[PDB]
Amino acid sequence: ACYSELSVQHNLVVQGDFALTQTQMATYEHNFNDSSCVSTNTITPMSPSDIIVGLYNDTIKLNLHFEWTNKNNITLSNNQTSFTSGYSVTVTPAASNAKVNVSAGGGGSVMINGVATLSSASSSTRGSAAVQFLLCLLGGKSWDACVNSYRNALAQNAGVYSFNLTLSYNPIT
Repeated sequence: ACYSELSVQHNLVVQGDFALTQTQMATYEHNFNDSSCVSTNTITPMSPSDIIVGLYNDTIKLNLHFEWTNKNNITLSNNQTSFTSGYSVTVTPAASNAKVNVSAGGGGSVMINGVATLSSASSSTRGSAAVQFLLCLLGGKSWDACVNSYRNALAQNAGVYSFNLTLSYNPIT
């Protein structure tokens, strides 16, 4: 069993020449150490979802695509507490008629909680939490409310290990 809810924060700054290049990528990793992990445990990476981000009263819309660096489960031997996980994010211009998942309001930076999540939770818990998360987003609830319910469900009897991402863009003018 594992019991920690751990998170890490990474700051992505979209560079000015994104106007020309229309692409940017970053691969973030983090060493999680859950000192509460006892016995043997399996940490499973949860399937991510693309995120449409809106900046400057939603006049700039960015597509964020996430991918696990390694899609395999992490097997923690007896009382092994430490593991390293990571993901890649690719930023590109959104399809214009895309619906914004997260908005900076009138500014150019947003916090995006839980862009990528691992959990020690059971197959049954993971399956239902992942379905309810997908249905949460389709129903029109806010990204944060959906992520919060997803974390709460995974963490019931397990550990949750989450990546948060701040995205900032100050285009050249």
